[PDB]
Parts: sequence; structure tokens; C-alpha cells
Amino acid sequence: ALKRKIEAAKMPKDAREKTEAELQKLKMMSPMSAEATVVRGYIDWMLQVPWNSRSKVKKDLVKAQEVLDTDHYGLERVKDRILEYLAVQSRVSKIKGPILCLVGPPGVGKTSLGQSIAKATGRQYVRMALGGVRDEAEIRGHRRTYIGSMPGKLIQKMAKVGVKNPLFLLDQIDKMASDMRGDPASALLEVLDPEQNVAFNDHYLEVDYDLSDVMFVATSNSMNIPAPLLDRMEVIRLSGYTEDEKLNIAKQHLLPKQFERNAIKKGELTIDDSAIMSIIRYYTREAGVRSLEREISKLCRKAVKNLLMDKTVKHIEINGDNLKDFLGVQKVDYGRADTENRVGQVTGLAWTEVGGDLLTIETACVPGKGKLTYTGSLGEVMQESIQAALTVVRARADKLGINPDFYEKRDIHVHVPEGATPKDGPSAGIAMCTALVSCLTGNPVRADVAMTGEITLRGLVLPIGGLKEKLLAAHRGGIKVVLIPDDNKRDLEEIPDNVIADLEIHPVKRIDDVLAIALEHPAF
Amino acid sequence: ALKRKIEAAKMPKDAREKTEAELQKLKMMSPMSAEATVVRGYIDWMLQVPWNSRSKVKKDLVKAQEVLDTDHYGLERVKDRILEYLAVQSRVSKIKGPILCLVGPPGVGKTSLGQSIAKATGRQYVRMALGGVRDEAEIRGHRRTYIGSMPGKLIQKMAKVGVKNPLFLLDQIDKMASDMRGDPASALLEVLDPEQNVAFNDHYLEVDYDLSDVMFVATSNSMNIPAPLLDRMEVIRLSGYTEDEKLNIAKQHLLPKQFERNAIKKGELTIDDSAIMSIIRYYTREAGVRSLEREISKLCRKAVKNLLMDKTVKHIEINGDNLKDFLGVQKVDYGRADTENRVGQVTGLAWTEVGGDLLTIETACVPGKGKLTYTGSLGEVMQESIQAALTVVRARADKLGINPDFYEKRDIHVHVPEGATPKDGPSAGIAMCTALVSCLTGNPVRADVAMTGEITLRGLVLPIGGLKEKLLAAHRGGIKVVLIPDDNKRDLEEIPDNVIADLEIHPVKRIDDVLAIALEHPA
Amino acid sequence: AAAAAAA
Ligand SMILES: Nc1ncnc2c1ncn2[C@@H]1O[C@H](COP(=O)(O)OP(=O)(O)OP(=O)(O)O)[C@@H](O)[C@H]1O
Ligand SMILES: Nc1ncnc2c1ncn2[C@@H]1O[C@H](COP(=O)(O)OP(=O)(O)OP(=O)(O)O)[C@@H](O)[C@H]1O
Ligand SMILES: [Mg+2]
Ligand SMILES: [Mg+2]
Repeated sequence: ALKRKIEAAKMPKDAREKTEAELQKLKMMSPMSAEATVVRGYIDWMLQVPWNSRSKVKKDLVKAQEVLDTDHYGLERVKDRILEYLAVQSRVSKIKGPILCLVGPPGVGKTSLGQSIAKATGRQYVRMALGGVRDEAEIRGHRRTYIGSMPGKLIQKMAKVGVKNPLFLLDQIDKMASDMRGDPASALLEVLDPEQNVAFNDHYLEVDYDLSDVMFVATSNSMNIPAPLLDRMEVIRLSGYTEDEKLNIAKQHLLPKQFERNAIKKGELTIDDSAIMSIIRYYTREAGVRSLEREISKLCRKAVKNLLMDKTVKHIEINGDNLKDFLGVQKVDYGRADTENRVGQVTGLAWTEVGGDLLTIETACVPGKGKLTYTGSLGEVMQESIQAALTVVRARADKLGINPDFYEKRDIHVHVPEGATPKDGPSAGIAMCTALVSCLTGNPVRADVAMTGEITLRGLVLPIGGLKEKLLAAHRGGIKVVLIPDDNKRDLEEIPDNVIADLEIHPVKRIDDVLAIALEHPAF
Repeated sequence: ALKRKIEAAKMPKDAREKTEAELQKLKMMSPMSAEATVVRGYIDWMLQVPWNSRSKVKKDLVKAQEVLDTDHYGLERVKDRILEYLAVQSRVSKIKGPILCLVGPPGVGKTSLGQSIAKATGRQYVRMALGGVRDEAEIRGHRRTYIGSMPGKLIQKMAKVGVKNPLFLLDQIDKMASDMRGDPASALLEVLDPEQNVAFNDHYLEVDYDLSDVMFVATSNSMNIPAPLLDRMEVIRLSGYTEDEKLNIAKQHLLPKQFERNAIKKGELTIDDSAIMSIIRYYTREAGVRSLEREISKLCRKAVKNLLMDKTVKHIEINGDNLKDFLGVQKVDYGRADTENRVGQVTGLAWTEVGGDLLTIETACVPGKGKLTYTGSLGEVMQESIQAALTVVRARADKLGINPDFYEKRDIHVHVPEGATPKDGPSAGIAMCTALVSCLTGNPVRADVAMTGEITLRGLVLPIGGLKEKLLAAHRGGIKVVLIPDDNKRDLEEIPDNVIADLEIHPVKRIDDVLAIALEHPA
Repeated sequence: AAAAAAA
């Protein structure tokens, strides 16, 4: 019978009481009846749930750092989170399970990371895919009145794993189907609630089951999680990869994996760093590294077919010069510094989600009747930034050498060259003010200076967002001097030493410093 | 009886433990009861699903290219992809199987290309149409609580085909529904995940099922796919067909199968290159070949009824002059070059998904009060491009010999005479500038010159997209010399040889190079 | 008599 299993499973109190009550209710029924299948199946579910079986969580931080650095590169803040968990777990047992949300663009290593933690903490990996899930019964099940009643994929995966310390990876929280017919994202408000998981009532089990030590790591692409559910999760925003990070990921983790998936032998293929960097500069324009391993896999695969169909060569070196012969023609390109100091042209810094880029900001000031025209598919905040720049110039028209009646005598065209790409933002206002102080004075803007900042009518420079990708975009070009806002100095502690050592980074307070540095002849 | 089926169709560990635990649960049930039917349904659904059966993937690359060239013409990049798959598969016993997204205009043969691939690789063929599909339970199914439940249609097709190495053809992956009520595109985000196909957990068969060797090939018409799905697929762009390869598809593939579909013998109907190229030039206006084979099929059935109703003429010969006797009035007309050098008009190069076309751009500069009107169903980037071009002419008007107060004294009207067709993009911008200079000087633009490129206020020419159909449109139109930007020289590496041989192609860097080449007199 | 949940 079952009482050696119910006694053998050292349950908590109320689960043992309901389980034994269903046992002595089971031993008074006909065994070939349907009620014996309901109660018998209920006990057969109650015995499989891991009521107290645990997995021994690791304690060495150096070896766990070596596992996290073994499987992935560079994701420093999540590895810090796991080491802090293993430290506080190393001091006491039965901690609350950490509830995390990984938020980033596709390919930054959110789903593949959730197995590495399950090897670094010594937990057991388990994964639920929540993309497009609309049924709430995948989380809370049905009651056992119905015919085939099962306790939902949480209790099914706890019963399949067999311990009460797993690592649930919840893929695509932000892709759950929210509707009046189906909303399982609010059924998770009991599942991951940091002070209510100790009594998670299931609709099939009917007994409170402890989920407090289950480690919940969830992955999402955005912040469109409902705010009752987004508040319960410690959110780590995995930003996009840089070029040195994509280089080291591509040469420490992607080349051995794609050599192994294509069975490349030792002296058979050699892809150096210049070809990898040419893939990064010239063929891929993403934030992740999945199209990067597409191009690496295409290099290895074309090497396999060329060696199999040539039979005379036995070594292919792809050195970035013959990369064109394999991947095809160069798809994309990045922006570079100009080589000559020009009058109505400054170098702006822009940021998008795949990285940073340089902006050209061109002004033409023709003798006219005061018409102001702004082209380049500009947003409304950028147009307001040009109007603020013109107000700064018209307020300071005397001490800049500008004829103060140019608002009636000069037509001004402000154009940003890639007119097919939409652009919006408060930044590059000191850039547009610099390009308007020039071409009203004939002062050329020096070509090795990029700048970013938001301007006020008093002449101040306000902070901006994302200095790291902008300083990498300026370092990738021929920019040598970067004018940043003053209160963005607090970002300069998270910049690599190459960018700090190469760029001459000036923080500025007011527009007179910007015009003092970024003009060939002093404005004042 | 059932446990010999479980041990016969040998499973992995978790499927065997779940299925034998399910049968041991079935052993204490009455046979005619509802829970017994749910358990038996889960058991025979676990028995129909293949766990270990595969297919011998081919190894000969020459015969595989013979099959791929037997079914389709051209399409060298996808055929390269399939032969490279067969090379790596020839070296390795089991690899992950490619996830491909074929993207192109309709009629370019990406649905039939899948069955060509499944024939050329030895893999079994499975098709699933995703056009307009809104329910996410077509992919994952429902729990076995529900009455009449079953797995997703993917698991049903895997259980139908019997092997774990099929070719899935995901038809219309971009025409899937995506709203709050239905989102199967995020349900495909697990099954197209290149790392997590080893554990595909659907809702009926709640065991993990391995899909890390199924070849997924998806077909779509546009890049209107969610960015997580686009990142999980390998995009192959199938561009439109040229005149020579439509001639070769028609001669090598369309004419023999439309002869085969109409019982036309070898000595009844003959169609030469003049009729085929006349259909391509004057009846189709497409990117695919589907209206082309509709015109060919129309010729064949008219030939059939002309062989039945007459029965004294027994050989019909269709060529370039008697197509209107069968097909009728020419539906379309390609753009042609102009014959005289005319003040104010230029010929930009336009490109749509149907193909490249010539783009006449004209300007009138009448004496007035500086009015600026721009007609011709222009976009907003196009009108900003004309404003930038006019600023380049205006800041350079002393060098060009132009009276610099023309912004006060003369009214300028830029028009593109197609009218009803909407037109957008900066690629006409250089052309705009040239037209304005002509219409301010009386110096006519020579009609044998086309041009393309983006303009900046400095005067520089920036790169543009899609040179191949623009140069094919200039070669079709009778242009003898084009003007491309400088940094598009690389795209000249993938142009056919007759187009390079006929066109005098000049890359330009700035605007006075264009005004030096494209105008009749020196500026 | 036994209840059964339909979708
Ligand atoms: N920092 C890294 N180091 C090494 N490999 C990485 C790194 N980041 C990503 N990868 C590789 O990217 C591949 C897929 O990553 P993963 O599926 O985790 O991305 P993701 O962030 O989950 O994307 P999505 O959110 O779109 O699902 C993995 O095979 C992994 O090896
Ligand atoms: N290169 C080619 N060689 C031979 N036949 C071709 C070629 N390209 C297209 N076809 C023919 O065109 C027809 C249409 O192709 P198919 O329906 O396979 O894809 P498609 O029309 O692009 O798909 P969709 O309708 O989804 O856009 C097919 O019957 C095919 O035979
Ligand atoms: Mg993922
Ligand atoms: Mg199709």
C-alpha cells in the first residue's frame, strides 16, 4: 500500500494530515471505482512533490567565478549577483530564493546564462517557456473534480526535478498573452512574491506549498511586464555588447563552439582577429552575438565545402582581406571623422540600441530673408533644440562677432545627412549651437572634436544618456577630443582604459567653453 | 500489449519513465471510463511520436547540385547554403540543422524551393502554413484535461512523418497574427531557438521533445517579423529576376512544364526568344515569374483551341509580331531615355520591389515671388531632399553663373510626372540639384545621362541602396552613362557583365563632378 | 456523473 511512502516522505504537518486523511478515505472504497482513481491519483501526486528534499548549494566563490567565466564572457553584474548569493548562502542555510529579471536586447546571453548559474550554484536546472502562454492552468492547474487533473507545470516541474531548490528560468515574461480570455501573468503574482511564496496554494494539491527557496530567474526584452509583476523582480539590465566584448566573446567562446559544431581539425582553418573585427565593423549591426556566430558559422562552413571540393589545399586563412571572398560584399559601414576643419559642420554623437554612431550636423547660412529650415527627418525635440540654439546665438550676438540683424538677413538650413533615418533627442544641442556660431562668423569647426550635450537658454550644458557607446563611437572614428557635459563625469568611471587614454575628454559647464575649444580661431 | 509497444518504440529516459508510469497508472482503472480514455490517449500519442527514427541524408554534392539545378534556375546563395549543409553533414554524423528565413517578393520561388531542398537532401518534407494563423495552440496544443485535446500541429506533423529529421516549411511567417488575443509568433520563439530545441515542452505531451535536428525553412515577403524571431533565423534575401534569367527560367523550366500540362507535342507549338522577351518587356511588370507563366499558359491553351477548331493548320509558331494576335494589347511599357538635351529635366533612377525603373524629374523656373511648389506624390524625405538640393544650388550660385537673388524673383516647381505613384527617398537628390541648375541657367541636361545619389549641404554625394535594378533599368531604358556615388563602387562587383560593358559608369564624390558630366555646357 | 472542463 501507500503508508510506508507517506510516512517515508517526511512531509510538513498539514500535507501529511490531508494525505493520510485521503489514505484512510481511500481504504474504504472499491479500488476499481472512479473515486479510487481520483484519490489514488491525488496521493500519487502528493508523494512526488519534493516536500523537503534539497540540493547542496556550492560554497567556493573562486571556482564558481571560474564556472561563470568559463561559460560566458563579460557579464559582470549578474556574476556578482550570483557570487553574493553564494556568499550569503555560504553563511546560513534556508535563504529566500532570489527573484531576478534579466532585461536586454536579443542575443545578450539571458537564456543561456540561466543554465550556467545552475552549474555554479549546484542547483538543478529547470525551464518554463512563457512565450505566448494564455492558459492560467499551466501555472495553477485545475481541481481534481475534472477528469484529467494535473497540478500545473510548476508542480509538474518540481516533481520532475525532485528537489525544492531548483533554478526556474522563465523565458519571455513580456510575451505572455494578456486578455479577458486568458491572463496568466497575474497568476504569477502569487508565484514570485518575496513574502507570500511560503504558502503557494495550488488548485490541484489544495495544500500550501513552499516556493521560498526556489531560485527564480526570468528573461525579457523590454519593460512591458505589468507593473504589479515588474515590482517583485530584481531587474538587471544587460546592455548591448561593445566591440572588444564582441571580439573576446567571438574568440574565446564562439570560435571553439563553431569549430566543434563543424568538426574543424587543428591545422585546417585559421580566422584571425582582423577578420572577426571586420565582421563586427562591416557585416553585423546588432547588439547581441547571434548574427556574429552566423557569420563565423558561414566562414567555417564555406571552409568545409572549399576544402572538400578542392582537395589540394588543406589550410584556409581568412585574414580580413579575403573576408570579402567569403561573406560577400560589405553590408554596413560606420561613421568617421573628417580630415579637414570645416565651417558649418560639427561632429555629433548619437546613440542607438545596437551601439553608438557619429552624427554630421551641417548648417548653411545663405543671405536671405530669415527663413529657417531644418531637414534630415528630425524629431520635434531636436527641432526645439535648434530653436534653443538659435536663441542662445541671438542672445549672445554681440560678444561673438555676429551682425545682430541676421534673423532678417540670413536664411539658415540645418541638415543631418542621413535623411532616411529618423532622429530625435535633446542631445547635440551644443553641437547645433556650435554649428550656428560657425557659418555666421566664418570660424571653421575643428574636425577632430565631437561633442554632446543639452543646451539651455542661459548657455548651460545639461547631462545626456549613454556616454559609453558614444565614446566608443568617437574612439572608433578619428575623433581625438570629446566634449561631454559636466555632470556626466560620474559616468567616466565605467569607461575602459583605452578610451580614456586615447580621447581627450573635456567636461564643460557653459557654451563659452564649447566655443573656446571646438573652434579654430577663438570666438571671443 | 502496450508495454511491448513502449519497449518496441524505444524512447529516451524521461519519456519511457513517464509512459511506463502512465501505463502503471492505467492498470488500476476500469477500461471503459473517462480517465482511462485520457490515459490511453496520452499513451498512444506518446507512441505515435518518433523518438529515434531518422533519415539517411545525402552525401554527393554533384548530384545534389544536379537536383537543385533540375528544379530551379539561379538562386545561387540558397543552393550554396544547401551544399554547405551537405558538406558539413558529410563530415559530421549529427548537426543542429539550419534555421533559414527566405525573404523576397512574390513569385520568386521560395515555397517550391523547399520541396526542392527536401528532395536534394534526402530529408522528408513537411509543410505548415502560418498565413493568418492566430491561435497559439496550433503550436503547443492544450493540456489533456480538455475534452478532445491533442498536441500542437508541429507534433502532429512530426508524428505523421515518422522521422525526427524533416524539413519544415514555415509558409507566411510574417502574416501571422500578433495582438493581445493571439500571438503564435512568440510561441514559435521556443521552437526556433537554436539552443533550446533540445527541450521543446508543449502542453499536451508535457515531456521534453528534441527538435534540434529538424531543418526549419521559413518563407516571408518582408522584414515585418518581430525582432526576437528575426534574430533566431538566418535571412536569405531572394531579389527579383532580371530579363536574362527570366528568359532562362522561361526556356528551361516554364515552357516544358506548361507544354506538359497541355498535352502539346514537340511539333505543334514553338515559342522563340522574341515572344518570351516581348512578354517580359510588355506584359508582366513583376518581380517573380508567376504572371509570366500565366502568359505562357495563355499562349498554350490558345494554341490548343486553335489546333482543335481549325484542324487544317497543325503547327503554330508564336514569335515577336503575333503575340497581339494571341495575348492582345500590351499591358505595360518600360521607361525609355529621352532623345534631345532639354533644359530642366533629369533622369533619376527609382527602385521599387517590382524592380528598377527610370524616374523623370522636371523643373520649371518661371519669374515670380520665390514660390516653392513640389508635386508628384512626393514623400517627406524626398521633399527634404529637394530642399537640401536647392540649398546646395543656392549656396553655390555665384560659381554656377546664377543670379543669386533667384529665391526672391523666380518661382520653382519640381515635378515628377508619374503623378499617381507615391515616391519617397533621398536617392533622387543629386538629380534634383542637377535639374535646378539646368532650370536656372538654360544649360540643358544631356538625355543619355542618368544619375542617383544623396546630397548634403557641403556638396557631397552619399551612398544609396539597390544599384543593381537601377543599372538594369538604365540599361533597359537606353542610358549610356550613369552617375553612382563613390562608396557604392563595391556594389559594382555584383553587376552582370553586359551591363558593365554597355554603361559608362562614373562614380562621383561631390556635386561639381555631376554638373561637369551631366550638363552639356561647362558650368 | 463526472465533471469535465472544456476549452
Ligand atoms: N557573454 C557571452 N559569452 C559567450 N556567449 C554568449 C554571451 N552572450 C550570448 N552568448 C551566446 O549567445 C547564444 C544565445 O544566447 P541567449 O539565447 O542566452 O540570448 P538571449 O539573451 O536569451 O536572447 P533572447 O532574449 O532573444 O532570447 C548562446 O549560445 C551563447 O553562447
Ligand atoms: N528560379 C526558378 N526556376 C524555376 N521556377 C521558378 C523559379 N522561381 C520561381 N519559379 C516558379 O514560380 C512559382 C511560384 O513560386 P513559389 O510559389 O514556390 O514561391 P513564391 O510564389 O515566391 O511564394 P509566395 O507566394 O509565398 O510569395 C513556382 O511554381 C516556381 O515553379
Ligand atoms: Mg532566450
Ligand atoms: Mg509561397
